[PDB]
Amino acid sequence: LTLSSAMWFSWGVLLNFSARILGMVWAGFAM
Amino acid sequence: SFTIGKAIWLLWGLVFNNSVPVQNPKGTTSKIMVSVWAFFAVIF
Repeated sequence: LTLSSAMWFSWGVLLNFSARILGMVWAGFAM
Repeated sequence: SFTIGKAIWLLWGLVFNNSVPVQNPKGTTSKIMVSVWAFFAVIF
């Protein structure tokens, strides 16, 4: 469920190893 | 799977987004329900 892990992370970022860099920049976009 | 009666301690706690370790939802229904609840809490 790694795709489900990415979904459950991504839908929880905006709602509250370069993929982690895209996640932290997307958290900046979220805020 | 310890979400028997302690759902209140996560539910009203995530209204305020207090960064407090309460419970990690292991069910997909609970995660979708939290995605409804916290998004309502943001506009609230």
